[PDB]
Amino acid sequence: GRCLRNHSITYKTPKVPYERERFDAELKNKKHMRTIAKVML
Amino acid sequence: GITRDSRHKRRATGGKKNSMQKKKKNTMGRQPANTRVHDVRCRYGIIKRRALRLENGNFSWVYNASDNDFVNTLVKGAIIACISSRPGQTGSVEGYIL
Amino acid sequence: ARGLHAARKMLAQRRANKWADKEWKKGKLVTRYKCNPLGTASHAKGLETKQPNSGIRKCVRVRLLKNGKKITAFVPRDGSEVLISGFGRRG
Amino acid sequence: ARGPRHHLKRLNAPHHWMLSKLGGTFAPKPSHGPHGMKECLPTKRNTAMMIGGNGMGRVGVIVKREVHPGSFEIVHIKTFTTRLNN
RNA sequence: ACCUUGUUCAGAACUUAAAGAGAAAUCUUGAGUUUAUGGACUUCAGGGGGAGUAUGGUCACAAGGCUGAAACUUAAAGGAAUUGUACACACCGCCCGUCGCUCCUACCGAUUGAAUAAAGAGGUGAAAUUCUAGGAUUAAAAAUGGAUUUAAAUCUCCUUAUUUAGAGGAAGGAGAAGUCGUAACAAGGUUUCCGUAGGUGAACCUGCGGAAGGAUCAU
RNA sequence: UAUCUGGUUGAUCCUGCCAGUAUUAUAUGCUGAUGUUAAAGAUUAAGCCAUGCAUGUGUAAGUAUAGGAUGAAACUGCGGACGGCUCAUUAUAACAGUAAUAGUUUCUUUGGUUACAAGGAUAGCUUUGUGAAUGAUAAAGAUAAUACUUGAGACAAUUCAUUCAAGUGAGUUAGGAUGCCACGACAAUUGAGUAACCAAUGAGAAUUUCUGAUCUAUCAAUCAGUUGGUAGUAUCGAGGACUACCAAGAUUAUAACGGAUAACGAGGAAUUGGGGUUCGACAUCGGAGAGGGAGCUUUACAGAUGGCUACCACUUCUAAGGAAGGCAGCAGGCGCGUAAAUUACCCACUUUCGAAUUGAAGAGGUAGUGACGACACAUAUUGGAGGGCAAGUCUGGUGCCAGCAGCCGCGGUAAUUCCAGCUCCAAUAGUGUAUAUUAAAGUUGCUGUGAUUAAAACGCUCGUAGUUGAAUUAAUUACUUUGAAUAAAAUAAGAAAGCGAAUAUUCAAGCAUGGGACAAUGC
RNA sequence: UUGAAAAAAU
RNA sequence: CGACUUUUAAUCG
Ligand SMILES: NC[C@@H]1O[C@H](O[C@H]2[C@@H](O)[C@H](O[C@@H]3[C@@H](O)[C@H](N)C[C@H](N)[C@H]3O[C@H]3O[C@H](CO)[C@@H](O)[C@H](O)[C@H]3N)O[C@@H]2CO)[C@H](N)[C@@H](O)[C@@H]1O
Repeated sequence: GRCLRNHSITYKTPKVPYERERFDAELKNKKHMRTIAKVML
Repeated sequence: GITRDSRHKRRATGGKKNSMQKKKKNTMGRQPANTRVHDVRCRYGIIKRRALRLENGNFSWVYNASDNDFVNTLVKGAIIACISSRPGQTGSVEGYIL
Repeated sequence: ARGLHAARKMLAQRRANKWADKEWKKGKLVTRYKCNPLGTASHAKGLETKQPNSGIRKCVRVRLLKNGKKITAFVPRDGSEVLISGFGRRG
Repeated sequence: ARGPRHHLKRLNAPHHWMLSKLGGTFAPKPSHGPHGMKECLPTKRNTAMMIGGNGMGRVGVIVKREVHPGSFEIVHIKTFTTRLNN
């Protein structure tokens, strides 16, 4: 390890870079519990 | 000098061990001062009475089982009576009449 | 083998068959330290086309500081110690 | 180590001392005495008291005491189980 | 007994399939019961070349067999189908091998080819210690001598990795239009291919024996 | 998000790979308004080091004419064996978990027990000096001790031989008794200090039990102190650890012995539908090292190297006779390389050491550089416009040339791909490029692949090891269920952050337990 | 009975 | 040098 202080990522870029059905829907900039529900169901 | 660790011996299969460190003081060995009385500062500060040579001896009521060559070194179990103390460690010869 | 106690063969079988892998083997045997001009490094400081395409590719020959081997290097753009870093395809 | 250790690290300190992980690089080393390093402090962890394992902080009365000559012996308390030393 | 019928096994096959499987050709006594994925076990394969080549090991009298890489090179190579077809610019097609010309890569290497860095046995051996002798000095105790122990450092043969090497070389690979032939794809004009042996500028040719992936499922 | 798309053909369906994609961490190209957090000479050279600091310490209670408390120096005491750095070693070695020490054990701390004072010398003090000088040393004259001794107020534990003998699963065991040896006190101390022993601290240190590691047969046989036995030695202590005698034994296809690593191991990290693959020098635990070996000193602990000694290899001062040193501590210089910051301040946090509440600490904190990264957040760049893949069938030149293109390919004078100009496309203070890890990859297959023709069933049979082995019955092991026990950090969990979660892990082993259907071992 | 060949890319 | 061809490659003077 390198540091005692924790850190996290607050987003994840999509797998497919260019898809029209996503460019329109998403359009300042373009910058969990479902599975938690899943595991108990 | 003399070490007593098993880092230089082989394995039960005959393998040669490979060095990963150097000699450490906790494996100290010492030159056997044959009792044909000094003191040695052992670990933890205790003292060992190293009897270099000695002739008198307490006993209670010609042959060495280990090495015939020793026949006049004084060691435990030697016949002279049979010595029962460790003269090289305790610093005196204590034996019993056969 | 499929039985419950035959974990020795399938472990052994897989180890043998991995060596057939061109990509996997290249990363384990000793050529990335003696045959790769770049070694394992990214960049390296140093000092006519195929049939259906005609023209001339301007290129350069470079002797590496560390290894000393001579390699052919392209020039990036139109009309274009040197740092060389591979191409699109790896190796 | 050439000799007995003197310093103590914050992380290596016992859990129940409740020391934070960012307060300071070191933690106070308990001196030798009547209580051990991990059994002292320089249910959140006859009728008896649990000082050891998972039952630490629990009070109650013993029902029976299985004994195994091999390794240890077990105490059952009104019910939870734990070794004698706890 | 031999022939004609039934019944139940073992064996070599064959016919049909609207079914099952497959990329299809086809398979059906499996190539079925496989994404609805697991009956038991052994062996082999991982794009095409370089290559069954180099090195090393081993077997044979030898030819050779068995085990067997890497460097480097390249976007395809290949399968089954839309009388045979490797053709689709469609035979005025495609394609093979030697040679000629540049460049690159590994291999060998008369030049006792070396050279360097790391591992065991034998010889020399510092120093410090254990013991011993000595006791200048003021029982203690320093120089010093001697014998053990532990042994650095060095020399001699031998065991792993990294490097320099020219006659002497010998292979492979890449680059539109360079030579000689017609080897292969149609019966490719001598059907083709495999093993082996011999000959030959080159594809290759011929002998012995197989195979159809044959141009014959057939008298 | 359990996901694919371009490319072999005139066209089709495959095998199969290349390419495309996302991500993690390294470098790097262009560009940059803030606030918070934060990596940072490891890879290449455990290569070489200029310079400065990193370990010293004083209370009423040791010694002080340098007697009021105070009081520098010096003697004496304690520590520098912790801390900090690095990962060169190392392949059952170290390490992790578990078990033992009825086979050892101090230091500190804590609890308990057991002669109205004697004797001398020594530094600082003063004096003489010496050589260039080291943390340089020589002479002489004094003076103290909680320095060094003797000495008494009166035992404690070691060795030996014999004997009586109660905890523990288990002891001729703790312990008592007999005779002997050894050692021998509770400072002849100071305004608190001390010796011997017992216990704890101690689950600790150290040895040791069981299980567990990457690739390799172009490593198949290996070992002679080797394997065991006796007796001694040596050790803090078990033991071939060693010596003498005796024996022929130990390991191996369930991979021994040997070889490679760009190998310190673990807690962990990256990525994952499940399963897995790769990394872990680097916060914390353990190990090892201080240029290379080796030999030692002091102590309670060192085979110490900011201690010594010798050799090898270097570095430095020199008045030329001599002299010291070990940055893989903090800064910093070179060399190396693609690849890594200040020759800053202070003990104020945390903690440690000290004769101690004060002193010291390049541990530690603060400040500096710092698009490594992460979180929030102004208003401008990066690449691209044929397809994959979102975006122009706009205008000028170039003419298979220059060039672009990760792949398909575009360019041979009318280019949707070149060089320009305009416009819009994705993201945005970020975005290109190269390399490598993972997913894609059901292209490594336990879940899960294929083997007629695409790569791939040994020419065939026998056969050892291995694996797999029909039905049937009213001691272990495997299996299975529960517990015990189980460092933190981290993971998940009760703006990134931070701080009491039952917080659950965390497997491989090991312990206890209910069960005996499917199994293996002999009876 | 003989019967060889067709420069590179669109 | 030109001629040739969609370009080239050669060829022909
Ligand atoms: N690939 C290695 C071997 O090459 C052999 O032969 C090689 C050459 O001898 C052969 O040469 C051909 C020639 O056949 C044909 N008749 C003429 C053609 N110009 C040559 O071509 C070759 O050489 C020229 C030289 O300028 C290069 O520019 C060209 O790129 C290259 N292919 O082309 C091959 C590639 O260099 C066998 N043809 C081949 O089967 C084998 O694989």
